[PDB]
Amino acid sequence: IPDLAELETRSALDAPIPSEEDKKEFRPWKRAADRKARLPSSRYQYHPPKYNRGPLHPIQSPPSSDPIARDFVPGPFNMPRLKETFRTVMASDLMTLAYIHTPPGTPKKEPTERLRAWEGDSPYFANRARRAPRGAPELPIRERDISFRNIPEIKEITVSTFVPLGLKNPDLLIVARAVLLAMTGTMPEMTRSKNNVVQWQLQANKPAGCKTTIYGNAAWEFMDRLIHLVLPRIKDWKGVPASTGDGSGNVQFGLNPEDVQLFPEVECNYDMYPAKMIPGCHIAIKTTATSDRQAKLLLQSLGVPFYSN
Amino acid sequence: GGPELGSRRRRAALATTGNLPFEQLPYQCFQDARKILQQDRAAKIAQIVKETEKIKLIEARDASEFEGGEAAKQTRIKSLRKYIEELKILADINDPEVKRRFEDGRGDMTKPVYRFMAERRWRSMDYKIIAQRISQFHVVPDLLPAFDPTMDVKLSFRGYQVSPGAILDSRVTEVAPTLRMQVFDKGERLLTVVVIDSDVPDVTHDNFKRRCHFLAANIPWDPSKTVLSLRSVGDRVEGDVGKPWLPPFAQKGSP
Amino acid sequence: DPRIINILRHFAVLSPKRIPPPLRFGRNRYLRHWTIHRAWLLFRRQQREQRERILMQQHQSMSNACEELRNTEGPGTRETGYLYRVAMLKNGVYGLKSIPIEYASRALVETPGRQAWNHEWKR
Amino acid sequence: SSVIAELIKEKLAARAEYNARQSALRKLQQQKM
Amino acid sequence: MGRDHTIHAAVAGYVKYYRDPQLHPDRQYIGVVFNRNDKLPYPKDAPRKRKLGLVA
Amino acid sequence: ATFVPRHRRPYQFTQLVQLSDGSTFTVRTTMPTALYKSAKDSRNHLLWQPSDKSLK
Amino acid sequence: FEESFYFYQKRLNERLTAPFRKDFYFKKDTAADLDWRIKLKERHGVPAKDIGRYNPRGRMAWNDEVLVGSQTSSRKHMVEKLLADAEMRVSEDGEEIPAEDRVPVEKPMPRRTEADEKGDVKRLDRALDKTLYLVVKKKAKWMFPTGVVPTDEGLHETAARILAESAGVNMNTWIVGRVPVAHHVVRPVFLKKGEKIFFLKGRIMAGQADLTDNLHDLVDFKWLTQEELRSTLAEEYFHSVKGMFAER
Amino acid sequence: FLLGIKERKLAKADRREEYRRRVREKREQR
RNA sequence: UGUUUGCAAUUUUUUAUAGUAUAUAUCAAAUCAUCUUUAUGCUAUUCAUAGACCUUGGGUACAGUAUAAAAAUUAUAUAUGUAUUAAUUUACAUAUAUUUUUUCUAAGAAAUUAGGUAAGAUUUUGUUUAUAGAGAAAUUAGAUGUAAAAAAAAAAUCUUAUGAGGGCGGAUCCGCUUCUAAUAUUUUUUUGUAGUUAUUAUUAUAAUAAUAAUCAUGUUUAUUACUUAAAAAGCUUAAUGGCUUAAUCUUGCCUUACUGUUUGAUUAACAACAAAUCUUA
Ligand SMILES: NC(=O)c1ccc[n+]([C@@H]2O[C@H](COP(=O)([O-])OP(=O)(O)OC[C@H]3O[C@@H](n4cnc5c(N)ncnc54)[C@H](O)[C@@H]3O)[C@@H](O)[C@H]2O)c1
Ligand SMILES: [K+]
Ligand SMILES: [K+]
Ligand SMILES: [Mg+2]
Ligand SMILES: [Mg+2]
Ligand SMILES: [Mg+2]
Ligand SMILES: [Mg+2]
Ligand SMILES: [Mg+2]
Repeated sequence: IPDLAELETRSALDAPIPSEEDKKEFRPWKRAADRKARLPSSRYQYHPPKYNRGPLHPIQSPPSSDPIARDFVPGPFNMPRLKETFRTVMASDLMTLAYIHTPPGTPKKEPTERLRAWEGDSPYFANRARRAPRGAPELPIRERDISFRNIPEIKEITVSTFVPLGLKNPDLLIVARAVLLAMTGTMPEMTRSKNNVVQWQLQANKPAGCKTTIYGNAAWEFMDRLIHLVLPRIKDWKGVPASTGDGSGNVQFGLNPEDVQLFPEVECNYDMYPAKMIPGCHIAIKTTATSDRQAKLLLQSLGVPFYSN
Repeated sequence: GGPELGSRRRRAALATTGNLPFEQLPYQCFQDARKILQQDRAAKIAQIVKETEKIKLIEARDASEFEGGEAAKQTRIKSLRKYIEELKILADINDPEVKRRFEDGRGDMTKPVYRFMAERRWRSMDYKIIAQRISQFHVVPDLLPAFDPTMDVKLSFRGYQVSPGAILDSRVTEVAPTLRMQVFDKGERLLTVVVIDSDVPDVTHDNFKRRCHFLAANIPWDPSKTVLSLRSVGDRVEGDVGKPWLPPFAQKGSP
Repeated sequence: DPRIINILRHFAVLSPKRIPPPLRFGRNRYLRHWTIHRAWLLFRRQQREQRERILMQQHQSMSNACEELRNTEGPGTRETGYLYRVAMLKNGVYGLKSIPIEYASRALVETPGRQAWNHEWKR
Repeated sequence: SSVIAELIKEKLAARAEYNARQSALRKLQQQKM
Repeated sequence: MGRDHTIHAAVAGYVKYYRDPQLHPDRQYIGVVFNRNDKLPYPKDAPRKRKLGLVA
Repeated sequence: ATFVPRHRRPYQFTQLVQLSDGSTFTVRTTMPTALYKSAKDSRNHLLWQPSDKSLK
Repeated sequence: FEESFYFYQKRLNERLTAPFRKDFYFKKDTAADLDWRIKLKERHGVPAKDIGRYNPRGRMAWNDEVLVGSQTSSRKHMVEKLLADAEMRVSEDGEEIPAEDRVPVEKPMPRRTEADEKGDVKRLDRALDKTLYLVVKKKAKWMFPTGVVPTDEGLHETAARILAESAGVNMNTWIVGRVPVAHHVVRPVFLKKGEKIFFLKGRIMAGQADLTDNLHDLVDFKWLTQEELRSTLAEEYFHSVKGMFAER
Repeated sequence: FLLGIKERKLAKADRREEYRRRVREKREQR
């Protein structure tokens, strides 16, 4: 076939698997020792810039997926058991639970323009500025139906601690930054106050907390520890409030300081933190959902109980 | 162990290590990763034979059968042909030695794969800087209404590579330059080279006129040719020189 | 204070100047990783195309059943489209008790428990 | 390291040659200045 | 345009007030044309109209 | 000149987590422990196992 | 490939993660510290138990990849090491426990249960890695529990009632919704009446099917996988329910 | 620096070997 | 021997060879502080070697399931027991400072620094939703939609052209001028709207038709382009105008916040002049 002739004849992917006699003679450690010399360096000595200086600057930065890059993160080390569960059992249950049938040839829905125009015969109308969002000042996102092309999922999680008393005892912030480090496995970013309140002794623009964000698998593994090891151990816990939700598919709730020390990562070395310095955190679960009821349905599928509030 | 084998590291690594093809190195992940791409390339090659035979059926099909006639039959083979060209590139885009061959400059430009990476490399950097020269120097709309380059052209004067839009000395630009061209589509074509000076000052009428400093036509070019010396355009390489190279100049005072 | 110094020493090790440098691969070493990276993303594609194929097949099964159900008349005197209009109701789907927690709580594990399944469960 | 020593000597010679040329020209500049 | 936003003439010509919807949808510009009968904005595909401004 | 930030990540281990039902799975954590036996978890809680009578 | 890839990325992490500070988890000169140091010495300094022996620094850091046929990257060798490192090696007073007097930790349960070996199709702990389907025999054709829909009840209310009749009430189950996931239509014979069967999806969490005193003329039951169904069920009955299937 | 540590170590090794040799002979004579 | 140790992989240049300008190698610089003792030490085992369990020692190990064969190796002062010397010479050990390896007290935890230039980011205010401690008032997370396989063709309406050096009156000057080209316009005349995966129907695994999905060879935290009223925030300071495609913000390198003279203006600055303001070479 002429099409097959245009393919590379010297295909390395069609070669046989290596043999054993050669594998028994392949000893990368014996080569170094026997050589008794340093192999000459290669003339290709390009190293990623430490600053991106523009699209057309002679030296360019490689993509993050390049191992030699400065922002390369080793790939997945394991499959989170909550991501394989959701995809294997719960992905279809949500799809079957929330499914509305569309007739075969239903005409496509034309989305209405939310910034209305002034339309009429009056001369002034023509060049009037578009009308304001009817109702609320900011436009709320519209809800998407749960179909086989849109199944809610967890995207990221942001854990944050606000320690106002750290403006007097600077040791409370150092401890908080180490807890959020072991709890999530990342390097938190310190945050600063924004308002001035004398009654609460709050001063603006001074470091009074930290935050962390975990994406991908680390977000699923953080939920497995929370749902199945931490929350069951909280004394007299009722559940996540039914009012949680920002109206866009994100769930938020907070943990007490005595519930943050129940984390397996914080309890093992509980004696290395000063007494009464372990803080409480705010957990904001960000999902791909587009509604408050889609988010609470997603969490219910992961085994999170809710209570009336 | 001579310079014909490569660099010092290669000639050194080629005498202190064992003789074994790169793809046959006994590494676990590299051999498990090369088996996934192996049985996938067989699935792409198995798809090119399924789409290749699917065109014959459509080729040997009376146009009357198609509710759209010959208009709907040529737009269906059009998508099938374009789907096969993409499969021929996806069958070797994961090959480790195809990437090594192309990076070493030893790539066969008569195959769709190598022409795909060569174009993907040109667009990455050289295209961006040339797209800027056409705009900032107002080549468009002065010379052409709109112009989007589709091939690479690197000109060097007396061996020295000159950057695009670089003020060169009048002695340097006294001999015909050498064009290091590169085309990214298949087939052989005839090329026409034209060097135009767009700022010749006309003092009598208070405006600028254009002057041709070189013109040639009927220059065959395939994606395997790289260098073209404008000096021997009718002696060595086939072509018709309408106007030989005129040494660029600029009278004192003018921009 | 001595306990706090241990905390600071942990951050000191994470400082940008202390952390290891970016990798430095040779050609063959780099090429080897290039195939591992190229194969992993292809493996993810196969898993994605398969995962999405089943979701489409399942969804097409419902549309075929619901579309057929939408045309059926019955049972008996009931008018056309009754069972369909009743199946599409979402009563309790977005409430608190929508999904049983006993089902969702259980997640997949690498190895089973002492009792893989409980057959003695009584209502 | 039999043949590699020859290549290393070629690598050492090339560097030692430049180190000599750089010092043979750095002295010249110090005379013009 | 000057430091105080004062618009100045860079060439000898005739003032023109116009609007270019291609460059910016809601801006109005001031240009200077060499020929009084020219109309701005010039079509984006037409060659630049320029004057030598030199003496031999 | 946008700075290219590098990831500052602590040392992470692979851990075996054994629940109260004898089920074990592997995870990625910062603690150095190798096996985490959980005496109280969702498999032994009444809020997650409302139908279980032993826990009632 | 997934096992090899994990082991690969796990070692690249050794070259990019900050070093491990034992002083943050173990207090010096304690039973825990002494235990860590002894086991760390056997691992040749590597604080990780699942990457073999590898030094991210030094002259031999480039040799990070493992060769073909290596047992190191397998999940069996990984668990073996993670379990051989959980046994306390130092008594509470700081003395190393004798090699023979060390208590091994309870090992995990095998993935294949007794039912998998016995092949009992009436057990729910069989094929723990695959989905099982309840197939019932009627006094004979194998099928799923079905029944005629009365005028008062709907599809979901009818399916729940039939399931408790045919299979008993000793099973904890959830009807995933009200939407039918598949349908099988037997055309009418012009005569005989056609049958339009609408299937609803159900999930079982505990219990076992009980066919005693069932209203419908049911004889046997068996929990089959997706591959065993096509050999048991008819071709036209199977082709209509195979779209509802899952990956595993 | 590394080769320096090496040479100094190899040099010290010879001193240690000379000491072990000299003392060994003295022990037998006694 | 700078640059990761298995092999011509970034840009330009130097030199040399073949070659008649090209080709290869080589060199330098830019980008980046990757850490480099091939073992001299350690570990296990064994053997002497005291004899009531001691120092120092000699072997042995054969390494892809890599290995004992380096998970991180320095110096120097004092002084102690063993032990040696021409000697506080040498070896050993521990008593303990002291230094080197930058590798262990978070500046990527701190400061509202305001100009030049380049790149990148582009609603930051308020309102509103939710959120341990937390309340009227503390922090954090949010708050528009669309597009991304690919079109071709016929005539007509202008407008432009340093297009055909068009034609005709007075090549490129000018008002008339046909033709072609480009953008725009027409509701205009339309044609096509696949392929791929799967479904259903008929036909004999394939073909055909309909229906649904479809930016994706790519580290899903995707990305890219476009869009998201007005006010408000920010821009040395009140107010007005303006900026969001930069005049704001962030970062890199800088100090044209330069010397001399000078152009044309502010319908000939302030209804004169002068001190002024913008701008050119
Ligand atoms: N990313 C793409 O190239 C691409 C292409 C087409 C569509 N999509 C869209 O992406 C969305 C779903 O995400 P996705 O499919 O791109 O990514 P994904 O869910 O498959 O991968 C997400 C994360 O899971 C990890 N992961 C995946 N498989 C793993 C395994 N077997 N073991 C361990 N870790 C594993 C990945 O490395 C990554 O960290 C859908 O909307 C899909 O249509 C993505
Ligand atoms: K995937
Ligand atoms: K600046
Ligand atoms: Mg707005
Ligand atoms: Mg705000
Ligand atoms: Mg409150
Ligand atoms: Mg400013
Ligand atoms: Mg005046």
